[PDB]
Amino acid sequence: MGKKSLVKLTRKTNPRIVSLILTLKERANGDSAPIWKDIAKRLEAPSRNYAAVNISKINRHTAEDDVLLIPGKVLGAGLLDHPVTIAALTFSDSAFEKITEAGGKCLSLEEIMEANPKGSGIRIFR
Amino acid sequence: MDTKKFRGSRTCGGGTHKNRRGAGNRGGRGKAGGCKHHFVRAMMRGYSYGKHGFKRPDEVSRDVSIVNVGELDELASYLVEEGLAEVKDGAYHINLENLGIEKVLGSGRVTKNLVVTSEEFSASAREKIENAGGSCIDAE
RNA sequence: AAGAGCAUAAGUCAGCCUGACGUUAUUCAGCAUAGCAGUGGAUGACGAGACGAAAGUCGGCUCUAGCGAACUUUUGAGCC
RNA sequence: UGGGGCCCCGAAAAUUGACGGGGCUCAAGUCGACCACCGAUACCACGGAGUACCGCAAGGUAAUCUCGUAGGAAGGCGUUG
RNA sequence: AGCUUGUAGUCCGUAAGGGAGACAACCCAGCCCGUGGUUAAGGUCCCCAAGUGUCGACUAAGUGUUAAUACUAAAGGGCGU
RNA sequence: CUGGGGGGCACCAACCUCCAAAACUAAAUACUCCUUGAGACCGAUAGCGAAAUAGUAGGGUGACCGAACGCUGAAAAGUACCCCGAGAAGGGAGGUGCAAAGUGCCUGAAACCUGAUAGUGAUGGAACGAUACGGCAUGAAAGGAUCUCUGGCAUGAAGGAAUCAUUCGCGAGGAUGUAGUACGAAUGUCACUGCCAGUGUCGUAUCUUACGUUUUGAAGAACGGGCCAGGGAGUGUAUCUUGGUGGCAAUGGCUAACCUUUUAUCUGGGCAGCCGAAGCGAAAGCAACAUGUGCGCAGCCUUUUGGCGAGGCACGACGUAU
RNA sequence: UUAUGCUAUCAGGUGGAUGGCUCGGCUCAAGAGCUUAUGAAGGACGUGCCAAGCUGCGAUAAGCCCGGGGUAGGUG
Ligand SMILES: [Mg+2]
Ligand SMILES: [Mg+2]
Ligand SMILES: [Mg+2]
Ligand SMILES: [Mg+2]
Ligand SMILES: [Mg+2]
Ligand SMILES: [Mg+2]
Repeated sequence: MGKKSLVKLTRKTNPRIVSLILTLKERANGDSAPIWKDIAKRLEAPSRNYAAVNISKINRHTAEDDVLLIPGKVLGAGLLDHPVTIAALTFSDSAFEKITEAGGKCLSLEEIMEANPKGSGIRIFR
Repeated sequence: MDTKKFRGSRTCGGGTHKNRRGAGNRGGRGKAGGCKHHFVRAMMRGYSYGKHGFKRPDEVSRDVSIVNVGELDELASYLVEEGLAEVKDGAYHINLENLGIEKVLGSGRVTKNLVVTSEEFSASAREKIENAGGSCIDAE
């Protein structure tokens, strides 16, 4: 975290993003898992180019009972067939309803980082 | 431009003070210089000279709205939930003129039983609809 | 014109012919490197032919000059 | 008689005057060598500032970072409300 | 022709500081601030810091005492040395 | 009237639709001489030309052009009486007032002018200064007191002798040993002293031919400025394109005019409409993959070598035009 | 006592900057909106005890009469 990452952090305004970035770097140092450092560097990118993932893509690529990190927002467009865990930064209301009806979960990045200390089997999507 | 960035610069980011005189430092006013000295820029912008084709009157022409069979199939449960469609004896009876669509295309898959009534049907849309056991009615 | 090419020939003569064909895609130079019309020249593709036992050659005259956008009128085939 | 080094004649311009000047003759000139010393912000050492990149921070690396016009970019000072 | 028009390298333009009498572009050097040290180009009779230095010869004309250089005279002759 | 007109080239037919060549008609709207209210407005070279004896003084035959000028104090309490003077001038003394603020009188800068103080000065060379060392003058406050001055001791990086001896060289001198020694920026420590920092001016040594601009090139015999104060130059509407940060998100996003305004805010409505969602083609018209294959970054698993592998890249297949 | 001068600071003159104040200006919003032959707007001249300009007024001339409000001073 040289002056470069400090500048990219200073641009942000939403407090939750800043707290996430700092805590992710701390947890990455704690567990020696590069997953959290990767997610931090992704969240620290330009806000114009974040990820917006539709339900169809998750249905296309994942399988039964996977765990998913989406540094962006999950949008509801398509049909979800099987249970999935999608810990993402934000959900739209239709996406939340579809994932709940399918039988999955919609837990934020804080909950996933607290529950799993190491990300032993997490799949990053974009 | 950032005026405070240039307090003490004199030229204010223009080079010599002999630039920024008027319209002759831009090559003319407007899109002026069509093909003498701005021809390459004229071709790259999308302002090439010429007239090509004709137009029909807007009285007679129409612009049809479209919906693919995949889209119509996927959101069928929501359609019957909103009371738009109908579910007598299982097969969905969906009428396209209440939604506001005048033609059904054929991109996508169809698995549910659909009884679709509308004005127009591409050949592949009809083929896909009837390969799933459904029926299509030319709504008149 | 100037330069380059050519000998069982790219030259001279005879026989038979009209490829001096319709349509179409790239790449090169004009315009090194490094944007820029139209337009030309090299490979090809589809459809028809000429000569020749066949292989092959033929998209004019051995290669590099002989030419011009938009708008407008006229002409050709079929359509909107 | 031929081949070389230095010098002389050939050689006259306009305000008074230009080896930088004084001056200099086994030289304070020319030719071939040599020794010692002087002389920069260059190079060496020490301390300090800034910058680039990395690191959670502490901090770490820089012989391979520190000139600058047209010009691009980043952070700050001031005036009135 | 310090002329005009090309080309390769490097410079001035936009380049401090040291030395050339002064010198846009010639030689050393590409430069954050302070202190000590040793050198480069160039110099060491006085102006002016450091040699009236060493060895072997030449010049008698104040010739010369002027790296490059837009700033420095030729053919010819001399029983001058 | 068994009539007439229209339906974006003329005529024919069907169908749809209307009755000109006469006339009137409130409300919703536009504007500001004028009245009221409000202000991220200007604050006396600004704001209207005019803080109005301002369209005035003044200028032009005329059409017409057109300035400068605000401020005593709480209260005039607006300087009694005396001397000088030709004096209804003015000066001195003496009063009023917290304070002369003494009449165009709040504060009272610079240019410019008069006097005084410090430095220097009638043998002397110039971009008016920077750096180091000295003379003279000052150094009350806001700056120092292990601070200023002078010395002793300990450690000391790069560098590093003198002197003497041996030896080499025609010689100027070199090499070895004395010696990486004595010293050496600085870092600590113990006594000693009352100055130092700073400011003005003059002298000595090195360096520098002002500043902006046009120029390949500026100290120029190229242009601009006598000096001082104040004023003085990237702004708004519409539209297109692209970044940093956000809201919502294919069951898409946003409303416009307007209504509720209870004074311009604000809360709640407002689905007309615009962009996105399907393209190709002049047009008629026709109308696509909701993953078939491979390479593989990040990340994860693992025998640390391989495996899975979102996004990325390369194919294959399909819609339409020719 | 070095004259004529040069540099810096101080005291005074001239001048009117800066600061503070401001019955003025400007912009927006809400209202209101015709008048004159029964002689208008505009102009010339006059009008005050001491009165030149502006303002008001018209030989009844900084003005006259009536009704209401207001109350002890008035003479732009
Ligand atoms: Mg610049
Ligand atoms: Mg350079
Ligand atoms: Mg120099
Ligand atoms: Mg004014
Ligand atoms: Mg220039
Ligand atoms: Mg000013």
